[PDB]
Amino acid sequence: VLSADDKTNIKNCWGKIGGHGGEYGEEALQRMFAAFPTTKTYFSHIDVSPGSAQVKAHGKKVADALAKAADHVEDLPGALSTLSDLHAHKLRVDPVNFKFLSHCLLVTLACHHPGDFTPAMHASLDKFLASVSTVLTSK
Amino acid sequence: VLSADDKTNIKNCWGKIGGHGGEYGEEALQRMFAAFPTTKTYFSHIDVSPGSAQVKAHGKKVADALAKAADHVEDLPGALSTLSDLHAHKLRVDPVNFKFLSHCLLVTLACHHPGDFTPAMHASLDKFLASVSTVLTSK
Amino acid sequence: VHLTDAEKAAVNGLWGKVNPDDVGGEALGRLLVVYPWTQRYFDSFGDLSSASAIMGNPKVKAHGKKVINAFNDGLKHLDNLKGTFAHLSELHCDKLHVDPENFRLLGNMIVIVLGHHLGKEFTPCAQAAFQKVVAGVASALAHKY
Amino acid sequence: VHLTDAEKAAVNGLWGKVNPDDVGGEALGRLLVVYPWTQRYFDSFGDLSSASAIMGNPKVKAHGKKVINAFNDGLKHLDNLKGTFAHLSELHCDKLHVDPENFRLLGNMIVIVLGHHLGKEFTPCAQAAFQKVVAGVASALAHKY
Ligand code: HEM
Ligand code: HEM
Ligand code: HEM
Ligand code: HEM
Repeated sequence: VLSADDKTNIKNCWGKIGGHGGEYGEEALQRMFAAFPTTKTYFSHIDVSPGSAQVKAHGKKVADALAKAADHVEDLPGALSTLSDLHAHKLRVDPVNFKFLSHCLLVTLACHHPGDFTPAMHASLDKFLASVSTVLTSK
Repeated sequence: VLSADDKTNIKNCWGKIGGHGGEYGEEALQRMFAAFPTTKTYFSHIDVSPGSAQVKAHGKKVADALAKAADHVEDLPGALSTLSDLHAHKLRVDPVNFKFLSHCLLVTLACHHPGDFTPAMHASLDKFLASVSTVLTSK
Repeated sequence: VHLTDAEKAAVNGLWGKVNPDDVGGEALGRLLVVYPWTQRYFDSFGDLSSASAIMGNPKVKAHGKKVINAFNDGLKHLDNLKGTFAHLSELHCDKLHVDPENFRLLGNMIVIVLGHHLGKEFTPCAQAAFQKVVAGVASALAHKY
Repeated sequence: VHLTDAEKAAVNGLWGKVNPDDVGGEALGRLLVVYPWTQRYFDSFGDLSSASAIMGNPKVKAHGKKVINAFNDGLKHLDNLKGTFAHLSELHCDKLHVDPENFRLLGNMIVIVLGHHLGKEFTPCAQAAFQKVVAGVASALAHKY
């Protein structure tokens, strides 16, 4: 749904991550690969060991699509349709997996921003990554 | 997502249920109350015993919102927003419950229409009740 | 699993008049069509490009027989769903990495092929008896995660 | 549940420096805000109309202590999660009718309150150790359905 309160909560958050988005997205992935090793299966083609250079590159790419979405909050199918055919059509990623990455993304933000990561904020954020997950599995 | 194939698969189906929609929706409920008695909790205020008159009335009402949706396939938030505040806001129905009713609705159609209930059809139908479930829990 | 006496005779009686071989191939058949991410797990069955490709496919039918015979076990040994499925739970976890949600999904495919198959004999009473079994069979395959 | 030695000392060590009473009230606190259908189950805790109403609410804090002490049990008796939670699984099934998906949801709320609480000490290694426990604790409460 996303109220005006949700829309503006998001933009403050991505306003605050600034250029950490990259290293955050790395941490979120690194967090997913360990708490949910089932996911490692989707990345058989790259090195994935805790600290890593290909995990770093994919990391940045992820957080970019998060920056993109936050900008086009109101046109999420529009903004992310090219990542829909990638995941839903090409890779056939389980729809359960997006719940694991969204969670690890929240543990990352919550870790780095104790002041901002309030309940009210955290619901919008969850809700946001749910529609980013939705559109991602929309095909 | 719903392709043109999905849009037209739906309309044929609701074209074929005709005025059975009412007794179908009754059967689907009767099927839910037995296979998933956890649901009976949401209807503490009415008689619910297998054959029943208040289950019959609610039954018809359900299938009407299904007829309505099938008509406004392209504007589902629009067509069903008044059933959103009922379920999401007023009743606080678990989002898992809609998966149980949608299933029992499929067992009902599948039972009554062996000729039409093909794989290709059945995916569209599932997909359809998923967005009808989505919008229903959209708030 | 409860499974009362009239709830026990509904299962073994209605299972009486289904062809298990088709219930299995058709449930597996439908699952892949309605939930296409399930095809990734079965990468080894040739192409699965359309509704046809995934229904005449002899390998889908073949696998869905091995599925139904295990399900038949379920019925024979309803005392111990967990014991019966100990090995297979391990398999689907240590070597296939299948999210348990996928089990109740297939469970459901058997559920409605049965209804599609048996007509107006798949009464709400019958369904419920089958629900508890397919539900039981599902968490059986999950207890090793 | 695996829980290796370095995976065992991460849990009891980091649990060392959280206030359990607040982890419990805050996780329960957040759950209701982020997943409002969970409020229906707790109809008996007064009004829960806003983020404030559901955070100063003494009854939410009170319940979240009873939750954390059971979770503390989990840790003490990781040999037998199922035995420890036998009674409570029965309770949440026969008398509360809570869909098991709701367990992993709360599990998650503990997971991120821990991260919110402990800062840059909640390393991916630490998290994983806690994942397996909260996961273990979740299917513990489910084995009576
Ligand atoms: C919802 C958050 C997600 C976002 C924003 C996202 C975004 C992206 C981006 C930007 C790329 C690289 C674009 C390109 O090079 O074409 C990518 C690739 C990929 N994604 Fe994600 N994704 C998300 C979730 C997931 C999840 C949960 C998985 C499964 C674990 C996944 C699996 C993959 C795979 C396997 C690739 C290709 C790997 C490669 O670069 O060789 N994605 N995604
Ligand atoms: C997605 C399919 C569904 C549709 C199309 C639907 C539609 C409706 C309709 C038309 C009404 C009556 C309108 C009114 O009198 O205001 C209603 C009421 C209600 N619905 Fe549903 N609904 C659906 C799913 C569910 C589910 C899964 C539940 C939970 C088990 C549920 C719980 C209720 C309750 C408790 C009422 C009020 C009962 C009463 O009339 O006193 N609905 N819904
Ligand atoms: C509904 C309960 C299920 C039953 C009773 C069942 C049964 C079986 C059995 C008996 C085998 C081994 C075949 C043999 O011994 O030759 C097998 C293999 C396998 N199953 Fe399942 N299964 C179930 C659920 C699932 C689901 C939902 C999936 C989808 C992810 C799945 C994916 C696989 C795969 C990938 C294999 C091995 C691949 C192959 O044989 O080529 N299983 N299953
Ligand atoms: C995460 C695992 C959970 C644990 C460790 C846990 C713990 C407990 C305990 C120990 C009690 C009894 C309190 C006492 O003895 O005084 C209780 C009661 C209760 N729980 Fe849970 N619980 C869990 C999950 C859940 C969830 C997810 C829900 C949400 C539906 C829930 C809903 C309830 C309700 C409605 C009661 C009784 C109401 C009341 O005390 O007024 N539980 N829980």
